[PDB]
Amino acid sequence: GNKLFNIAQRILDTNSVLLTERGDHIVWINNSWKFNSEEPLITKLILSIRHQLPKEYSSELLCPRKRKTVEANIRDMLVDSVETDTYPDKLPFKNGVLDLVDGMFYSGDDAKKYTCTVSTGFKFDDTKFVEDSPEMEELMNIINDIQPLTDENKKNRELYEKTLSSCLCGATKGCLTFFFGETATGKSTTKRLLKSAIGDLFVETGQTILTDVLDKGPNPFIANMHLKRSVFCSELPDFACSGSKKIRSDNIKKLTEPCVIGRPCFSNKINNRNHATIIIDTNYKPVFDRIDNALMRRIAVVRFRTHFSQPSGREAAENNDAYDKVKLLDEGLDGKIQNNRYRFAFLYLLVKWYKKYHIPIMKLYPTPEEIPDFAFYLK
Amino acid sequence: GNKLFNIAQRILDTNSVLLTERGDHIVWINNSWKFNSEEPLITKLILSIRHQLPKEYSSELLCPRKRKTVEANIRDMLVDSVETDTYPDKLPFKNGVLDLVDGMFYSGDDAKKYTCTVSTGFKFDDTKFVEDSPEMEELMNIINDIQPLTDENKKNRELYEKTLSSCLCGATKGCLTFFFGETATGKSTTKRLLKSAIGDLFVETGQTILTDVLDKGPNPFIANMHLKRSVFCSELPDFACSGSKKIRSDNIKKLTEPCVIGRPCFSNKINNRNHATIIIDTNYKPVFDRIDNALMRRIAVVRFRTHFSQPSGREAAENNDAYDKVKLLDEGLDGKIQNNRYRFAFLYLLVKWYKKYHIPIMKLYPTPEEIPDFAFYLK
Amino acid sequence: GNKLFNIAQRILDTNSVLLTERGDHIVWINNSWKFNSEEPLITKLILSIRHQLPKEYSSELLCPRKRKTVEANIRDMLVDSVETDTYPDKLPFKNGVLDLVDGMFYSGDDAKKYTCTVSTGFKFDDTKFVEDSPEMEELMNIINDIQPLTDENKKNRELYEKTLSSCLCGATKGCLTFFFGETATGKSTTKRLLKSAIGDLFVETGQTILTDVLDKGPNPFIANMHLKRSVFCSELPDFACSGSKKIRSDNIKKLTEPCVIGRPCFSNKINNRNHATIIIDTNYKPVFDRIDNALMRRIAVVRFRTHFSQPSGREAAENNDAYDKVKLLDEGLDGKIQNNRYRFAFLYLLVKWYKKYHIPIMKLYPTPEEIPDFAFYLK
Amino acid sequence: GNKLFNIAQRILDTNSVLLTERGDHIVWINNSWKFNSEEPLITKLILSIRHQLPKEYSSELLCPRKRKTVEANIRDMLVDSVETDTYPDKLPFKNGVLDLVDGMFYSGDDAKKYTCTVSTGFKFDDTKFVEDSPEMEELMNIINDIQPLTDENKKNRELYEKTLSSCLCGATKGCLTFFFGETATGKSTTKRLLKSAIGDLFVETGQTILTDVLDKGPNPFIANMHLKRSVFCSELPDFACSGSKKIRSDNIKKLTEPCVIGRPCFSNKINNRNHATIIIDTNYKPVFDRIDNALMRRIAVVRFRTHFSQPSGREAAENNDAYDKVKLLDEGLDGKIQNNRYRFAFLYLLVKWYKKYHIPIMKLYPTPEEIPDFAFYLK
DNA sequence: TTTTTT
Ligand SMILES: Nc1ncnc2c1ncn2[C@@H]1O[C@H](COP(=O)(O)OP(=O)(O)OP(=O)(O)O)[C@@H](O)[C@H]1O
Ligand SMILES: Nc1ncnc2c1ncn2[C@@H]1O[C@H](COP(=O)(O)OP(=O)(O)OP(=O)(O)O)[C@@H](O)[C@H]1O
Ligand SMILES: Nc1ncnc2c1ncn2[C@@H]1O[C@H](COP(=O)(O)OP(=O)(O)OP(=O)(O)O)[C@@H](O)[C@H]1O
Ligand SMILES: Nc1ncnc2c1ncn2[C@@H]1O[C@H](COP(=O)(O)OP(=O)(O)O)[C@@H](O)[C@H]1O
Ligand SMILES: [Mg+2]
Ligand SMILES: [Mg+2]
Ligand SMILES: [Mg+2]
Repeated sequence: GNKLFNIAQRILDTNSVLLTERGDHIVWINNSWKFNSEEPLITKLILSIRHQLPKEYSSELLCPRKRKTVEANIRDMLVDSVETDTYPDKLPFKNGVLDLVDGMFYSGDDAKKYTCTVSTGFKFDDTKFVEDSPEMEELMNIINDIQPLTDENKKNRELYEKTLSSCLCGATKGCLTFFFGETATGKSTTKRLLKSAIGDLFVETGQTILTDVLDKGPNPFIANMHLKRSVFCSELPDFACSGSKKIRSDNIKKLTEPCVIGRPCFSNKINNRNHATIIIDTNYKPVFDRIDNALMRRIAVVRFRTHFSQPSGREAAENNDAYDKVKLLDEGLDGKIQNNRYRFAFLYLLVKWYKKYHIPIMKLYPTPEEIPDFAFYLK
Repeated sequence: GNKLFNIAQRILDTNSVLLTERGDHIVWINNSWKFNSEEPLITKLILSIRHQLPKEYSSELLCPRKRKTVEANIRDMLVDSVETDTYPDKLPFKNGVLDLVDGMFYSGDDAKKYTCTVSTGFKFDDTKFVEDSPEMEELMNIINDIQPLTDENKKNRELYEKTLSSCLCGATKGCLTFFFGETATGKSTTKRLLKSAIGDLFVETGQTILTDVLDKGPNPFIANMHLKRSVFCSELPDFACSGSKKIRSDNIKKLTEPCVIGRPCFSNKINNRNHATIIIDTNYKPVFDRIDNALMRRIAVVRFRTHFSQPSGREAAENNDAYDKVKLLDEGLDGKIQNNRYRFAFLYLLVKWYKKYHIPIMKLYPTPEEIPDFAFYLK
Repeated sequence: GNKLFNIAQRILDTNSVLLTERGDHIVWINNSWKFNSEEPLITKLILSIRHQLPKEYSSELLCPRKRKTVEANIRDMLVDSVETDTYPDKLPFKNGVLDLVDGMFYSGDDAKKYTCTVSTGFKFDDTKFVEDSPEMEELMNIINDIQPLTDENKKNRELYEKTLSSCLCGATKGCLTFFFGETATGKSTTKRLLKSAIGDLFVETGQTILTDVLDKGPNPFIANMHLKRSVFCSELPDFACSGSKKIRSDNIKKLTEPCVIGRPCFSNKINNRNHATIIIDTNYKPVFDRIDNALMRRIAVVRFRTHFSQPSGREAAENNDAYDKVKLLDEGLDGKIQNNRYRFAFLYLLVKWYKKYHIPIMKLYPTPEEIPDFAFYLK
Repeated sequence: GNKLFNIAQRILDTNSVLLTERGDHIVWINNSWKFNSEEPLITKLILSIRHQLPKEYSSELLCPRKRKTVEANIRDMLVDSVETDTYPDKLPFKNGVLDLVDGMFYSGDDAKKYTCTVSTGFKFDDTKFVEDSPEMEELMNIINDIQPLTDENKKNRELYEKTLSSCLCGATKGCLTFFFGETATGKSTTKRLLKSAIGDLFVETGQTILTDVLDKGPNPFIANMHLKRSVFCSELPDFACSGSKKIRSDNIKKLTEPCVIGRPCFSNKINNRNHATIIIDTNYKPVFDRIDNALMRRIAVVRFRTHFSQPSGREAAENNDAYDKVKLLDEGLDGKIQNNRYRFAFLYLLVKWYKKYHIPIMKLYPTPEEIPDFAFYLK
């Protein structure tokens, strides 16, 4: 019958268009699933895939109204919804998905059955994903400077590696990590390194998600954690002064389930999938309002005890108590981190740690033996 | 006359399009009633049903403009409205509806008179609906290790079975159930098992539906309860501190009526049908602003008294009063629960329980003798 | 000359389309005046009336574009508006209009001169409108159980009958009736019986109209009171505690006028005709911010003093003060009420009460000898 | 084959239209990367570029329908997102981008590869960018008057020059500078000079961003800092009064990060780029809530020691202990400053200073030894 | 303030 109907049937046969649960129409272009709500991408996919059709059918696919007719025919054939993000050991990129169980990097048709929606936003460069490189040497030097691998800092180093590496798998975690340390110790440098490593799967929200009710009214901070694999809560304010609200234990206990409750502005969606590895950048000891067994089993803390300073404050840092080693500060480090110099090296280090630690199963274990408030309860 | 008008008349003769009370246009495709408020589905139904018409009539159902013309013709014939979800003991799936009185599964045109708008979303596979299976044995062991069938725990076990089986019927209930218990006991595991069992007929709202006014302004947390067969209000906070809002008895009174008043954003419809078995996952025993007879007969409480722990703190938990039986924590249990492995077995168990308990008639009976606050008013 | 203009003139000459003061376009199809905002029914009317036209004109009336053109022609002829709903003693049904002065039921064009906009939503069947029937006996027994016809309960019985029967007349009532009583007495049963009786002339709204202003912003809770003949506001909160807002006498005084000010979303029509009988289901004596004689002549109270109980707690209820009679609860009553078993019987009883009471003139009256707050001002 | 498709290809491959990460389209007309979300400038670009095509292609760019078709065809070719504002050493004007490495100024296609979004708002005129001019001499006299270049005031002079010159590059600053001085000293003079120099890349808001939280509710002051290169904080109230708000340290720590978290009204985007130099205009010694080493490395203070007054209080100014030199006040300065008589002269001075100081890298240093509150902790 | 708008 109609020629454009055959075009729609052929586009549907290759299985490039899917109907999601939320009602969006995800397409498959440039080896990455993409979607949008205000402007659907069906016509973009049609024009892109034009080339893979027979000769007499390609020339028919240039007039915009014919493309619109093909899209209208396509939209009348998608009746069944398909769920997304069911594989929790994959790291999708802009040109494929990097498998984590064995380090292979699929692309094209091979990297298609893993229906991943979110993506890092940048392509994968296999040349720089090699272990031996000067960038790897510099990165290893920096990592060892931040967390020295001595015997007194063994369990701390293992916890640091495990927590940092947990930011790759897209599963649900069950513990919160506190980056405790003094001033100018390396927390923000680690944050920026991780952000450059994973890219789009990393958001930074405010402290409001910890001490305020997250049910009444809109709360876009909760709504922006949808399908993210890492969330940072930086600069926790001190509580030694008055007027500062305590950390609600209910909020912590509500941030470790596969579905958190919260809605964005002007919308009615109230369910958010929770794949986030929540890390809190603090400067002082945290204080809570209620303490019980249900809270002490969901808290972990790693300590940074290496101070980077200038020659001016060398004697001040040497005689301090919160530091165990003093090192020379560097100026170009903060400069060339944003330029994505240690990106692929850190990615390789993270995947190596992931395959070393979480290969059978991924899980985080609380360490409540470090907080004095919980040390009192260790009765 | 116009051949398109004949097409519309033939489509209407098959009784596939219906005009519901709220003003939607439900269709009948893939053995399930579907509807969407944003985009109509009449064109999809026309395209899908083009096959059941003579050969000369099929060729006109290909051009989208003709399909829109037929949709416009159909929309000007539905004058009289009908109501949906009149039978409360039928479970609608994505490819049929399963009867609950005798376990018979209907499909096709036979499963059409029961106008069930809602659906679980996943198809029915009778090959996995049998009693003999290793999955059934594992699920039975898990259930018996969560709520043991000893003599001391007989009434609690039967109340647990009754409450869980009540999540299948499609009529109004009259009791709120609290899943009271200590930490690491088996509450969230039961919640996730039920979610895997009943699929999409299971929503999770915040605690604002309990300690806040649900009338003024928008409130999608109430508007999403429309025709839901189960509702969870998880993770209740403690009320022994300051500024802790008590549970308003007015909300509890309202949540047990056939109509719950509340509207979503950008809409005018304010009435919502209530089919939900409200279950609250709490950790401390609740306290209300006032206690009276009208609140005495609308609350039931079950107890979970089996702690799961790792060999680390085994003796620390064995020396506690809050537990009656200590077992070993299993890691992969949640991993294979999220994969929907114990879905159909638990569905079969739920059907068996419902047929054992509520087959003559369905009702829930309160247990007010569990709350010390309620105990004082009868002391 | 033109042809579609002749068809439009013929349609208008039959006097089937009218323009209201609010600016709507009411349509006379299937023996009922219908109207809707989202979907204009003029095309539906054209398609329905196609049958009573000359044959050479009927075939022209099948293309949707031609129907749209005829609708556009019709919309440009209605220059003068016509008032609606001026007869206050008519009950409009889905298949005609039932009189309330002599019990006769008109149909067809005879029941067209009464411009009735709203409708009950269900058809009228004279087969079940008889006096002798087992359902009538059951309903009479239930009514006598809820309100015994004793000498001490004589005035309350007649006030209850008058208040229930006042929900049929489409005029303005200047009194608010309170359903004051203790738990498990039968207020909800009466509400459900009334709802099954009248049908769509019954709206339930939240308590936000009694404790919050009804002017600021959109307020569909008040905007849905337009031409509704009954309004119920159950689950009245207690006020003995702190933080409970008292009932504003301003709202009560404003709700007793033939025009309440309130607007729905997406509209500018802020005038609402009040034909409702406001009834409140309460369990405590209501309180207000201030008490005055102007609030005295608008409030009436009936008392429910028949506790229904299961055999488990028969003795405890028998030893109570706030009850005068204890009976056995029936589980199937609420189940079979939802099936509209006692619909036409209660309709006939209400018609009989209306013919007995309000035939000369209809007016509600206050009983200020019930509320202790008002008894203070009578001291 | 097709003819408009080749036109769209020619428009695309010349790299004139680009897609941003937020979903908007930026075009290139009038030598500026302007964009509008409501008015698409694609048609304007097509009609402007029609001159650079063969004579047989121009005739098809006259019908508005054909230009709309070309726009629609172009919109279906932008698949990959492009990030903007990556070069931190380019100052964008309205008619081109001025480089800072060598002082050369580009325009047209040259100043196009640098995807600059924001702009100063005024055109660049090379004829007024000379080194010798009466405006240069008057401006140099003013600058030497406000900050005398004595050996007692050498470090302060160069620190002032560095802080002023830092307001050109688009990197991320890491220090806050206090323009602490007495009244009528010349702080507003420098503010107005800078505002005339850089124009649109300069905003001034209230002091609330220093004594308030930055997470609760909306914060339009944060959304105003997006891609701004200089922020001036004036009208700082005295703190030695009663109940005066204290400068919150947490705001200072959160205001020096590459991304500040905060959402504007009615919006959901919570991330913001921090390219702005923060200069605070106080009058007295600032007091904070808490002093710690984390606040020691984010504070810089310059001193103004030249008072201006009329001969009225000449002896009072000459005898005051807080000044170092007093001169005669001028009235026409604020007249010709608002007429931008010292616009390009100050710009050239700023460019010279930037080339002198921050040509290898950009970095601002703190100076903790200028406030006694910070001299207390020398122990 | 948001929602409502628009
Ligand atoms: N391995 C390293 N080698 C050289 N310099 C380093 C190294 N790690 C960090 N630095 C530098 O030392 C400083 C450490 O800053 P850091 O990231 O600890 O700050 P922060 O966590 O934001 O501080 P605070 O807790 O005071 O707010 C930075 O100037 C950084 O460039
Ligand atoms: N029968 C079983 N055998 C072994 N492990 C089990 C069994 N049932 C549950 N578990 C595991 O024991 C743990 C119990 O955790 P659960 O989700 O029940 O906690 P919870 O009731 O939500 O806790 P809290 O009150 O602290 O929030 C889970 O890891 C679950 O997988
Ligand atoms: N005549 C009757 N005989 C037997 N049972 C009856 C009779 N009338 C009502 N009932 C039953 O008694 C119960 C009355 O409960 P109902 O919901 O009417 O109480 P209520 O007064 O609204 O309660 P509350 O104010 O506490 O919410 C229902 O189960 C109803 O079916
Ligand atoms: N170098 C100068 N030469 C002439 N007049 C000056 C000079 N510096 C400041 N003034 C005059 O002093 C007046 C007030 O100075 P102002 O910039 O307001 O000081 P502050 O910023 O401390 O309030 C201005 O109107 C300006 O004309
Ligand atoms: Mg840092
Ligand atoms: Mg739990
Ligand atoms: Mg009630």
